[PDB]
Amino acid sequence: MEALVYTFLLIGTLIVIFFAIFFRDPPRIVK
Amino acid sequence: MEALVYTFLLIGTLIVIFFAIFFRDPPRIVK
Amino acid sequence: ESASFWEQFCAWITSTENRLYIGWFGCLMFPTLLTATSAYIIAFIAAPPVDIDGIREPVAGSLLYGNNIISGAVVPSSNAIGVHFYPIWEAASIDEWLYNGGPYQLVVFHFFIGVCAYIGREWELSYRLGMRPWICVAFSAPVAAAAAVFVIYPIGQGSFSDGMPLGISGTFNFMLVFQAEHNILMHPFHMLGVAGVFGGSLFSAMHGSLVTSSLIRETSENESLNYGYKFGQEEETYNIVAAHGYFGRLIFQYASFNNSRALHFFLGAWPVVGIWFTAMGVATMAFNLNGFNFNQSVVDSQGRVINTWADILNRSNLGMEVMHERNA
Amino acid sequence: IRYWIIHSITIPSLFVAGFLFVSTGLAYDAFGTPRPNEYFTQDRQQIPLVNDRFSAKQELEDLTKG
Amino acid sequence: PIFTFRWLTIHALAVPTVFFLGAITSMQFIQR
Amino acid sequence: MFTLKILVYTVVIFFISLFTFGFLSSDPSRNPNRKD
Amino acid sequence: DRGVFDLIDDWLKRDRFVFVGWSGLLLFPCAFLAVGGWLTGITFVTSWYTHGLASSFLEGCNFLTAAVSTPANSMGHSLLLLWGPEAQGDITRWFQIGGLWTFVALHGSFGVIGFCLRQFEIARLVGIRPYNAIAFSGPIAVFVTVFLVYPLGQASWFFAPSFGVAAIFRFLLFLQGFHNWTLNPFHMMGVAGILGGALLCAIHGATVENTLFEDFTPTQSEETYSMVTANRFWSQIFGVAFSNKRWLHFFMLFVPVAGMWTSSLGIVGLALNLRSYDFVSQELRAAEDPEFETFYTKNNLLNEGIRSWMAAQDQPHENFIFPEEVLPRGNAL
Amino acid sequence: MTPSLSAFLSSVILAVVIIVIPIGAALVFVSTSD
Amino acid sequence: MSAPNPNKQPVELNRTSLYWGLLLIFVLAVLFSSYFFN
Amino acid sequence: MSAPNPNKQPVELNRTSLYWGLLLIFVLAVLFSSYFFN
Amino acid sequence: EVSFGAFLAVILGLFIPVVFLVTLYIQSEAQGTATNFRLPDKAPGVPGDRYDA
Amino acid sequence: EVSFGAFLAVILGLFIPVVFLVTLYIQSEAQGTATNFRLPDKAPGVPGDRYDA
Amino acid sequence: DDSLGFVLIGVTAVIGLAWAQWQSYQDDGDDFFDTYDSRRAAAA
Amino acid sequence: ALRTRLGEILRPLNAEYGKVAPGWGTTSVMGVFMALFLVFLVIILQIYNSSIILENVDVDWVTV
Ligand SMILES: C=Cc1c(C)c2cc3nc(c4c5[nH]c(cc6nc(cc1[nH]2)C(C)=C6CC)c(C)c5C(=O)[C@@H]4C(=O)OC)[C@@H](CCC(=O)OC/C=C(\C)CCC[C@H](C)CCC[C@H](C)CCCC(C)C)[C@@H]3C
Ligand SMILES: CC(C)=CCC/C(C)=C/CC/C(C)=C/CC/C(C)=C/CC/C(C)=C/CC/C(C)=C/CC/C(C)=C/CC/C(C)=C/CC/C(C)=C/CC1=CC(=O)C(C)=C(C)C1=O
Ligand SMILES: CCCCCCCCCCCCCCCC(=O)OC[C@H](COP(=O)(O)OC[C@@H](O)CO)OC(=O)CCCCCCCCCCCCCCC
Ligand SMILES: CC1=C(/C=C/C(C)=C/C=C/C(C)=C/C=C/C=C(C)/C=C/C=C(C)/C=C/C2=C(C)CCCC2(C)C)C(C)(C)CCC1
Ligand SMILES: [Fe+2]
Repeated sequence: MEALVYTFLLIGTLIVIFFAIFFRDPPRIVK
Repeated sequence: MEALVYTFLLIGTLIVIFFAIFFRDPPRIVK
Repeated sequence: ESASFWEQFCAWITSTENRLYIGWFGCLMFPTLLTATSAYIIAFIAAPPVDIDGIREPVAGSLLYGNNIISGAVVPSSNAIGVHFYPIWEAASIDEWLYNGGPYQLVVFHFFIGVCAYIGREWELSYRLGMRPWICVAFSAPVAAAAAVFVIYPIGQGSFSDGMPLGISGTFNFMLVFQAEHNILMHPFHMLGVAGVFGGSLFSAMHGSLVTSSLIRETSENESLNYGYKFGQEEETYNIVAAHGYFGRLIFQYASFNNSRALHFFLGAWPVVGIWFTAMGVATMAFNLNGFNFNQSVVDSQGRVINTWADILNRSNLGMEVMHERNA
Repeated sequence: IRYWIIHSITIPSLFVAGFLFVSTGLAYDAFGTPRPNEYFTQDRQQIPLVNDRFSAKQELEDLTKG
Repeated sequence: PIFTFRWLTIHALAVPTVFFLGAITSMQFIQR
Repeated sequence: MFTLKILVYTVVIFFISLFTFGFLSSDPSRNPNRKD
Repeated sequence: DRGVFDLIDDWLKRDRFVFVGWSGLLLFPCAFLAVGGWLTGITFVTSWYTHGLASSFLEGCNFLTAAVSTPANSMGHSLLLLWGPEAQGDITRWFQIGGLWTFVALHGSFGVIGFCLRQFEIARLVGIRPYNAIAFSGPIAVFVTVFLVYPLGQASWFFAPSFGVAAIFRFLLFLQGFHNWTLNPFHMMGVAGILGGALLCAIHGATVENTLFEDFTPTQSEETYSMVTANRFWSQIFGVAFSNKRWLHFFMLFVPVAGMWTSSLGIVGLALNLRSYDFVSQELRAAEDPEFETFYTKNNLLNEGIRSWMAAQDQPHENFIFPEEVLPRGNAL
Repeated sequence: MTPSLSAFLSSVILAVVIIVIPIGAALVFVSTSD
Repeated sequence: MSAPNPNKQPVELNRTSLYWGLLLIFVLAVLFSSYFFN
Repeated sequence: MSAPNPNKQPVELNRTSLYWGLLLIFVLAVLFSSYFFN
Repeated sequence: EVSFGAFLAVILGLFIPVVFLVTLYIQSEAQGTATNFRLPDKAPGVPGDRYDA
Repeated sequence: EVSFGAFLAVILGLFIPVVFLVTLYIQSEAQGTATNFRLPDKAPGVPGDRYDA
Repeated sequence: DDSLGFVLIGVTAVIGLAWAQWQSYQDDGDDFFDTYDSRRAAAA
Repeated sequence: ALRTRLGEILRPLNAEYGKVAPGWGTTSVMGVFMALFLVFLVIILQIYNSSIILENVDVDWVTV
């Protein structure tokens, strides 16, 4: 049960990292 | 701790009822 | 007249329009780092215990075999292997490969190739963007430290079992055993490394507080001040003369790094040189060039030894050493 | 130049004063630091440690005597 | 002699430093 | 297994040759300050 | 200006070779005494009667091994005043019982209070926000917890760190062996902040130097490096990049300072021996199953080796006569 | 009046007499002079 | 194509619907907690 | 007095701050889960 | 015999839909559509005026 | 022995702040304030213009 | 395959012919006097 | 603003906003009380610390 929680936490962290990289706020240069 | 969960659920239901009565959407008559 | 396939491939590889720059160094970096990442995740979640000591007493390192995230590790290769090349095809079975610590060798070699290619990729993107190419030199210091901790210390000690385990508690175990065997705390290069890391944190907090202190008012009340800076603006976002005057009055009349160029060079240079020196200290201690030995340095008139703090440190080192040398 | 000629005499005077403070053994008596011949005595072969708080002054005197 | 701050402050550091430096030099000639 | 060794060898040589022939494909020209 | 307070205020804030201010009345004597007291201790004062150690230049120590050692364990948490009931005005007995340690620690405590007040005072004089004072609260929290709060929870001042290089090295291995301080999650957050602060110092200094504009004049209204180029570089190298200069510099403040504050909370727990020593489920598993072994269980064996082999000499006030059979060994395990 | 109490009273008197008062008098003198 | 999607629509939940949902979830938890626990 | 309060202010959280918060909470859970479970 | 899985069923079976309803209402308040005492949509994506207005 | 209260500490210690951050971001998107690439407020309660119009 | 050198030879040949096809329409026969060659014949 | 029965009662207690004593006021008396408080706090700290040992005061657990 504990190993399932550890795996879920690590995979969720990697999912958050993936979303922070590829679905980030697009940088716009001020005009 | 089962009775604690039962009490928490019942008190939360009563809190929801209180908020639904006194913090409801105020009815406005259309003009 | 049609473009060759190699021309399109070279145009796509070195394209600056990709979300992540690939480059020719990335052609080595991405498959090696993705190989080591998946292998590390699989070996961390589920892997049978590795007989690291070589005497049929295995060490569990995976989550499925009863340890948590803190105690979980990819255990180093077996002492029977030493510095022998141990790929997955040179083992009789997958069970024997996992029993001898093969995942450690696979992950470590792919990771080392990946970080060297990461250095090259940083240079490559700096070249395609038309900027100065010395960020890779700054990244060469943690890469040197990782090389000394994963490859070079096993080379000097003659076994990949002496490399740092790929885990948290394994890292602490490596630190304790290294202190017991080499007295890294009394090594001048580790002192330079601690000075570099402590000073880098000091200078980072100092520079950040100095810039944050003198931000020019551009937002309304209780609004976040970060909206006062516009991405791509030309004007300075903070009052440099006010921060310089504060730093000058803080220690002595003229001490502010008035030129921001040398200030930022100092910021980039201090922890990089410190980490370089601590990496070279760890690498030189692999060949038994240990730290300072100030043992029994104070004696009385009759020859009796008066202990110092180095003697208490030596007693701690001796305790760790006798608990590590399992039937030497 | 007037302050240089007085620094030419006071700096050697202060350096000599520090030199003689150690070479005459006055530093050992002032700070309680034992000389190399008095770390241990004939009647005390063990490390002299203070075991009581409020009798520390007396305990040090009845142990460092001689 | 007496400046407002400077003379007292720099002599508060220079006077013990030279005295200590003479004391450190004398320690190098102690045989133990 | 020999087949796994063959596949790993050809994958490694493929990526290394990609790196090598890519850096031979007039790499210093691929910079924004290129003189036309 | 108007009254006698105003002339003193004007004189203290006058632009001279070193700023004094009102905080200088507390900072300058306390900091000079703490540093001067430390230099006195490492040169002349011994630790023979408190620790059974030689720790001064007079006894043959070098800069790495000299220290101002902590008071004797019999002193307890006494303030060890020179006029106190322990020394009774005798400065020689005061040096021998470790009163110089409490001198350096207490005057150093009011020294760092005066320096943080100095940061507040100059920020108000110049007219900037007091973020350097908030950033210095990190080192204040580390100094207060390690040198004051940790011995105050322990038996005496004896178990505090001694003001020395090798003495600090003992304190690192002492807290590892006795508290398993590396396994504490608060120290881990501290390592992340301190190593992250060194990373942020290195990566920001290299980025500014390498995204520089082809032209630092002190009165430069324009920025000297390209933030757009720097953002583009790290977005393609690392995946994410800074785009706000103000957020980038608050982050350079936040990461090392939060590391100091997180590790200080764990030291407070270590003062009361509320340590993260063991994982109970892993300790119970290794007890029933001797074949079970992880890197955490191997570390607890090294902690036992640290404790039993140093305790005889690290804590000489207690006798601690340990025969060779009870001394833990990997050989006879 | 125990010796520790007398020592504390002497310490308070001493601190006021040779630390607080001389520094305050010097500050007043240099503030009116300058 | 990464054009602005014209089918994007805002989502609405008034306070009455929020109260109805909260009451439904709390009452369902009250009803099913005894059965889950046993 | 059941009047429109002038001190009411909108609250913002941009996507970068959301990602920082999610990373902080997930990493804190990863770090402290082993200690809570044992 | 406190059933560990049953506690999560009660807690998460209550927390997750309550969270979803609360999140939906709060963003509805930000858009000005969290009341039923308002006119139908003037245009696509444009809520009508409230009855009090 | 699975520590029952430890499971709730990990779950609720992760779920509740994640919920709070997600709810704050979603209502921020409804108000058009969920981007840092916009100008500061032109008026109290009126968010500034985005950098790309 | 059998002696493991055919895997080496075969793969660098395949990528080598792709590189040679790109190299064929490069007008690099003339020698330049510069720090680096800025001439790259991009067909499309 | 709403006027209530309790609000009218408490109205003179909140009716002196910004009222100050001119100049330094009673700051000299306040500094004396601060100095006496500092000495008092040091006394009870040193009694607890056993740096001041009184005549019939023993800092240890007492009976009854
Ligand atoms: C071991 C590491 C370490 C040291 C030595 C150190 C030292 C210093 N940092 C300062 C500042 C800072 N440090 C900061 C952040 C950080 N500092 C860090 C780590 C360190 N910082 C870290 C990790 C951070 C990140 C959060 C900031 C934000 C500042 C400043 O603003 C300030 C500055 O201006 O720097 C430019 C200066 C304080 C000057 C002062 O108080 O004078 C007055 C002198 C006093 C108070 C005497 C202190 C007496 C001490 C407490 C006890 C005695 C110690 C002995 C004299 C020496 C003992 C040595 C042995 C232990 C080996 C000083 C140069
Ligand atoms: C199966 C699996 C996955 C197994 C893995 C098992 C395992 C080992 C799990 C790991 C667990 C884990 C993550 C442990 C860590 C836990 C831990 C200690 C957490 C710390 C938590 C915490 C609250 C600490 C407090 C201290 C603190 C705030 C630290 C934060 C550190 C931190 C994030 C620092 C930043 C690091 C970093 C890489 C920054 C680079 C930023 C960057 C891109 C700048 C580049 C840049 C520079 C410029 O100059 C300019 C101009 C621009 C424009 C620009 O861009
Ligand atoms: C990982 C998996 C995640 C799963 C999460 C699950 C989320 C599911 C939650 C949705 C269900 C709840 C939403 C209800 C929210 C809701 O009900 O809103 C009331 C809603 C109002 O309709 P309108 O079209 O007026 O609403 C306009 C909008 O404001 C609605 O969004 O009407 C309905 O949705 C029709 C169904 C009536 C249903 C009436 C149910 C009441 C039953 C009585 C309650 C019990 C009391 C018993 C006493 C004996
Ligand atoms: C404690 C006490 C006190 C106080 C005192 C004091 C205050 C002192 C001072 C002291 C001092 C103040 C001292 C000083 C010293 C110094 C020194 C000792 C120095 C040295 C130096 C050197 C050694 C150098 C080196 C170097 C470097 C670092 C770098 C470069 C190179 C060179 C080599 C140059 C009193 C009286 C109150 C009483 C009580 C007790
Ligand atoms: Fe900067």
